[PDB]
Amino acid sequence: ENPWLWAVLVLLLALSAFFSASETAITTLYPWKLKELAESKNGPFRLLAEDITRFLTTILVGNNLVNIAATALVTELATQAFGSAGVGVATGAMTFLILFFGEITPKSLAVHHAEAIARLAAWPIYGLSVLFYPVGRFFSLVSGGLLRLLGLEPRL
Amino acid sequence: ENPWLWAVLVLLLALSAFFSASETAITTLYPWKLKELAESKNGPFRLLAEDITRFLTTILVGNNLVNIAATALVTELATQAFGSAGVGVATGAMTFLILFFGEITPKSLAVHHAEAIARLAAWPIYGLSVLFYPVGRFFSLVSGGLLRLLGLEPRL
Ligand SMILES: [Mg+2]
Ligand SMILES: [Mg+2]
Ligand SMILES: [Zn+2]
Ligand SMILES: [Zn+2]
Repeated sequence: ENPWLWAVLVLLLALSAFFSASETAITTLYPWKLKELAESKNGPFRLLAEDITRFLTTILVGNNLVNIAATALVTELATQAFGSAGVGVATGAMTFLILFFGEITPKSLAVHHAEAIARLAAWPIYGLSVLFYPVGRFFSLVSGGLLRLLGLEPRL
Repeated sequence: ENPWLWAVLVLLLALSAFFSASETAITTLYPWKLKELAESKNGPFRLLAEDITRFLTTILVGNNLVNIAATALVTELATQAFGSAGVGVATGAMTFLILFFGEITPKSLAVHHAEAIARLAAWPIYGLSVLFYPVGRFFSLVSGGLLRLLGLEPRL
């Protein structure tokens, strides 16, 4: 159990909180108060209002990525220490940690500070969007492709 | 690599889809069309409309649980086969699988079939709620407790 590897794990759960908090802060501000902060400057709120799907998508991708990442880390420690019971341990320990620290706490926190979080997250997320939004947008276009071939969605 | 252990993994990703689909189908129906299906009978729609937080909470808990669970499984195979590179492999492989099969496909699917999914999921989720909703509701009350002690939320 190296020291960095706990720090990495904490960085990751922080990132999950960052993503779940920013998701909440963006959507509670949307649309009216987002538009109102957008016509005033400056300046992240204009970027959030104008392309909001770009933002929520990156988040979905960034939130699952670091959630899965962090779980996969912890499982490697759980299984190196405890064998096949580590899967049990890690599922429990992580289900607690993503829920409480990467979801329920940040989301709770965001509704009380939507403007400051949104302002602080929009550029970092906009950066991670250079790569994540095409990935997410690709996934979805194939997803809905796969669906319509399968007749589970109106033909086109 | 046992055969059951792939089946378990698939069951889990199905469950994640079940949860992300039901989450979408419930909230796109809410509130007006949910109320309209609720005053007509019978009968899950009445249960969904009346205590909706009970439902979305179980889902949040059930979706993270099986997401983390399935990732922790796959990591154990990734690391038994590939050593410390398995964490890399599993994060990649799973981030693809939860996103595409446990999220982007089901959510896409649900908006086109909200009434049938909602009707079919409300009792199963209501069952899983006997246990998950107190857990989630506990998490949150401590969460907001922890927040107010820390002065990040209006005192009380
Ligand atoms: Mg999160
Ligand atoms: Mg899911
Ligand atoms: Zn104005
Ligand atoms: Zn009516």
